[PDB]
Amino acid sequence: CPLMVKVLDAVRGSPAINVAMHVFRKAADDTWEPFASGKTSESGELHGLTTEEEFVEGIYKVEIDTKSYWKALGISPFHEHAEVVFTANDSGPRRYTIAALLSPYSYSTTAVVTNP
Amino acid sequence: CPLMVKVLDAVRGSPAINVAMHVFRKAADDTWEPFASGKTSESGELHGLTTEEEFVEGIYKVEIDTKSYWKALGISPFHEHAEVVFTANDPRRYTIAALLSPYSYSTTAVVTN
Amino acid sequence: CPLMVKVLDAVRGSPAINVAMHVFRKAADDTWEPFASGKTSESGELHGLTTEEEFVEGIYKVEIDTKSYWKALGISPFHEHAEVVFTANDSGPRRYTIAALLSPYSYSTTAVVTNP
Amino acid sequence: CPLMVKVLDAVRGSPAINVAMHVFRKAADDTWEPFASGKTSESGELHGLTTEEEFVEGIYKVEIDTKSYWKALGISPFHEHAEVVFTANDPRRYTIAALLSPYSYSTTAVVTN
Ligand SMILES: CC(C)=CCOC(=O)/C=C/c1ccc(O)c(O)c1
Ligand SMILES: CC(C)=CCOC(=O)/C=C/c1ccc(O)c(O)c1
Ligand SMILES: [Ca+2]
Ligand SMILES: [Ca+2]
Ligand SMILES: [Ca+2]
Ligand SMILES: [Ca+2]
Repeated sequence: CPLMVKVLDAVRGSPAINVAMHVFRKAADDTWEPFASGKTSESGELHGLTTEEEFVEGIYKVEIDTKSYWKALGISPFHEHAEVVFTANDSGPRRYTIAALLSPYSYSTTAVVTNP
Repeated sequence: CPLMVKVLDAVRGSPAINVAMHVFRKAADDTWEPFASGKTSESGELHGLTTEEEFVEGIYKVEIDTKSYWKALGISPFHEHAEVVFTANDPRRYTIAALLSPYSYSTTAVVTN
Repeated sequence: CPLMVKVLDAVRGSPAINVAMHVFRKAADDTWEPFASGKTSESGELHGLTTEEEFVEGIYKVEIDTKSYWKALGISPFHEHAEVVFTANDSGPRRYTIAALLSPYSYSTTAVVTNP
Repeated sequence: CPLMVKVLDAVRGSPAINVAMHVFRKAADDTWEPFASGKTSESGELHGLTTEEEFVEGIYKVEIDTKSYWKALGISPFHEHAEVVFTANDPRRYTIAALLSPYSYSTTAVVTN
C-alpha cells in the first residue's frame, strides 16, 4: 500500500495490537475530512488504508488512539493521542510507512518515504 | 510556570531556537480555542505560557511549527508540525520536551510537584 | 531468525543501508567474544546473524557503527556507535528484533521480543 | 560542568532519580578506564562529573545502570544498561539526555557554548 502504519509498545517490547487510528485529509475549505480508518493487527501493523489512485496530493493527519490502548492495559497515559500531520505526494506518488513507538508519557514517530 | 516547553534539535545537537508554537484549549463545541503562544529562547525553552489560576483541567494541544524551523535551516522536513495533545488533571508542573529530526520527532512529558 | 536488526535514518526518512554492526557475547571470564557481524540491506535490515541452536542464553552486545554511516553522508555525528546490551533467552528461546532510529546527535533503540 | 547527564522516565513521566552511572575514558591499549561516576539527583540530573582541565579530547563512554532502575520499580527491562559512547573535541558544554522505557531508550546530546 502507499500508506502503512506500524505501532510498537516500549513498555512490553511488543507490537501494539488493536490500536485504533483515523486518517483525515485537509479539504479545500481547510477542514479535516475523514479519509480512512482501521486498527493495528497482531503484528502492530495497519495495511490497506488507501490506494494509489485515491491517495492524491494533500495534507493528511493520522490520529492514533494511544490513550484507549494504554487504558485497556491499566495505564493512565499522558497523551490523548499521537498525531502525525504531513504533506503527501507533493512531488509525485510515494509510499509512506509511519512508525510510532509508544510509552505512557512519551511517543516517537518516524516516517520512511520511498519512491515506487 | 505550570507549563513549560523545551525543544531540541537532533541534527545539530542544540536547542531549537526561535521555534514558534501555539497552545489551544478544547472547547465545549469540540473546537480548539487558542490561548497561549510564543517562540523558544536561545536555550530552546518557552516559559510563561500560562498561570496556575488560568491553567484549569481540560484538554490542551501544543502545536509546534517544526516545518518552519527546518525550512529556515534549508532542510526538507516530513511533518507539517508536531502536535502534543493531553489532558491536564488536578500541585503539578508540566514540562513538554520535543526532540526534532527532519523525518521524526519524539515528545515526552515530565510531570512534577 | 532469532535475531534481526533494523536501522532507520531520521534525517532522510529512509532505511539506513549498508550499516555495519558486530555482535558479541559475554564469555565465562567476562570478556566480550565475537559472535556474529554483518551490514544492513537496502531495506535497512540485517537478517541471518545466528541460529536457534547457536543463540544460547547469555548477555549479548550489538555495536552498530553509526559513525561510519553518518561520515559517508558528510556528517560528523556525536556518537561513536549505538550499543545495545541485553540478556537473551533467559526464560527459553525468544525471537529478538532490535530497531535503531538514527540522527546525527541522537539515537533511539527498541526491542520487540516474541515467543516462538 | 563541561559534562552533565539528565535521565527521564517515560513510563512515569518523571525524572529518573537515583540512577547510577559510570563514565570511562578510552585508553591507549583500547581499554576503558573509569574516571567519573555518580547517581542522578531528584531532578534526574548528574552534575560535577569532571572539570574543564580534566575533560580533554578523547573517546568517552557513559554507562547508565538502567536495569537496576527498572528492577527497583518492579518492572522487567530489556537492556543491561544504556551506553553512550562519544568523542569529545575542541568552548563546549555537553549535556547527555537519556529517555528510558523498559524495552527502549533514546539518547541525545546537546552541545553548547
Ligand atoms: C517497517 C519500517 C519501514 C519501520 C518500522 O521500524 C520499526 O519496527 C521501529 C521503528 C522505530 C520507531 C521509533 C523509534 O524510536 C525506534 O527506535 C524505532
Ligand atoms: C537540559 C537540556 C539541554 C536537555 C534536557 O532534555 C530534556 O528535558 C528531554 C530530552 C529528550 C527528549 C526526548 C528524547 O527522546 C530524548 O532522548 C531526550
Ligand atoms: Ca502494505
Ligand atoms: Ca505538487
Ligand atoms: Ca528474519
Ligand atoms: Ca535461565
